[PDB]
Amino acid sequence: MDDKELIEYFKSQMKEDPDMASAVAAIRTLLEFLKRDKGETIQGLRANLTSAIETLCGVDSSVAVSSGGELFLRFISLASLEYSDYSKCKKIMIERGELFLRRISLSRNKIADLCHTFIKDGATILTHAYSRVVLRVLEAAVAAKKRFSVYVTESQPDLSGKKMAKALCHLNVPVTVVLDAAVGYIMEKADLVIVGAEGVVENGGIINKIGTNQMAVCAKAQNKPFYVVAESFKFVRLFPLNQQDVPDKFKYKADEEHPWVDYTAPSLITLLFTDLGVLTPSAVSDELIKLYL
Amino acid sequence: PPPLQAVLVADSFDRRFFPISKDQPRVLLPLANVALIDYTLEFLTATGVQETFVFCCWKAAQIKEHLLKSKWCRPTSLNVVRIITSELYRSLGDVLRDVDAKALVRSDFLLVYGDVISNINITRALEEHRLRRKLEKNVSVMTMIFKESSPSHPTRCHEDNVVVAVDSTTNRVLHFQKTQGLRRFAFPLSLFQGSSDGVEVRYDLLDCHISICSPQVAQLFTDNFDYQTRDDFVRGLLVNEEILGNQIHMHVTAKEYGARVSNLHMYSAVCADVIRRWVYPLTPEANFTDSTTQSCTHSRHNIYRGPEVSLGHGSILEENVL
Repeated sequence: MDDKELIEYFKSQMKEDPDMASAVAAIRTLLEFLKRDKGETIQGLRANLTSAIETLCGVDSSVAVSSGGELFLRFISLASLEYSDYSKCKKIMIERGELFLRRISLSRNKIADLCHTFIKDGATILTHAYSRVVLRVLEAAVAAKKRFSVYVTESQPDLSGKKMAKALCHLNVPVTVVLDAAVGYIMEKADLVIVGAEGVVENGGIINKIGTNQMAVCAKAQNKPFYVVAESFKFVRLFPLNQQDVPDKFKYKADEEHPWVDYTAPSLITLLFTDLGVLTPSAVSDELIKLYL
Repeated sequence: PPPLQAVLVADSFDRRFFPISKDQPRVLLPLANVALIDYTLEFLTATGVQETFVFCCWKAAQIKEHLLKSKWCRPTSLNVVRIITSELYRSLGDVLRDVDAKALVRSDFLLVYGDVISNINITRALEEHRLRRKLEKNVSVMTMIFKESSPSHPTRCHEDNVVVAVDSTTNRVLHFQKTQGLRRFAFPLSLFQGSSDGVEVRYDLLDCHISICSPQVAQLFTDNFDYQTRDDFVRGLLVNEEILGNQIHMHVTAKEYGARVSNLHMYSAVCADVIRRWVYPLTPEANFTDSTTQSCTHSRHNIYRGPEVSLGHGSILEENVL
């Protein structure tokens, strides 16, 4: 498994079903890799897993991948090992990783059943990008016979908002794709703004697609309560303080131009959504130091 | 302190809900998707009544088979209904002759017509009335219950106002009178002869029938067959005040509601009223009758919503829409 089988398997895991977060694919590929052990020594195993995470982030530096792989390493070796033989231990590790991936598969539906009690009747949801989490929570809100409309912003670099508008009018919900610049205009008629994080640092903010900071600060200007959905494999360990404090290994993702992902402080966010529950962005700090152990 | 009986008629003898009454009696009409009998029974339960001798004279089978789906039928709740179906009695005079014949009530029975909507906590007025009794040798008889309103509230279908001269110091009644057409208002000076200290006429009052009573009310009715309504009882008692006068007593409370849907118009009023929380506790989503067919979820402008509504795209519910 000299890391070309790794990346080709990751791309296979991508194109088989593009919808899912890159990170659950990362954890699945790391687990399959772990099965392709060729050696039972705890130390060279975790060193191999760290090299694997590194060669993973070398193609999909979305904060998802690193966060998830590190959480994977955190949760594999939780209980004791007593590796008197080191092979039954690897059995235990595959078992524990499988349990972890089950929790990751339950993340989405837990979000759906905890959140849609918050979209009151006759509102106008606003989002920003193809947050499959926001798509499924919106589905589990409409299919509960709630009533609302929805606006979405095209998010210029890759017009993800348009793709979500397609896959949302495919759900028969009144949807309008407004220009990404117009987040200020609409910010007054849209009651609450839901958006899906792709990284949740210790303070409580998020690290989401480029058009988020302006949206958070506008929806704090005109006092429209903010909500960000963020599953439990995107609890990063960073701590930016400004825009220049998100490392280049997270911003550009490419390898007089444009960034891709950026910060939003935990004052411009009202309530965060995890499968740990509903949290106020300080709970991010507490439950994150408790989740990473 | 003896228990608190409360007789309760279950259909108005002058039937006004024609033709609709022929299907089901008024006391089975859906006021706000609830039977008026449930409103009045919840009321008697709120006041503190142990027994509701529900008397029936029409469609009494339907009433029985519906009231056996109550919360008062089962001995869980304290207010233990005791249905009585008949056809021999034809008026409330006849109802109270029926009572004195069956010798049911000890005292203080809250004579209450079928479809009274209210939340009154009579215990204050009731305490004052029992005081009048215990102090002055059970002369006081029917301490009624009236509620202030202005004469133009939509809860006043002109066919149902009142004019009442009361001795405001002991708050007793001196002259009752309907006004369903009398553009004038007559008054015998004897009331002032009786009021040697200052009478007070009132017209803002609105009736609720919640009148307290006595064994003496039955002992009276059993003498005079000619009675046909508690109002004629009032008048008869108000003309023959020579011996053991038995002066009626008015008593009014302000913060609470009260009515009796006795036509289509006053029904429209009390319905669009109870929708607007005007009678709390007895609201429409508190589901005081805990039947799962009538759960509801409040919203802006009281637009309620029960289970499985599925409003279509564009139905602008404005207000009060159960």
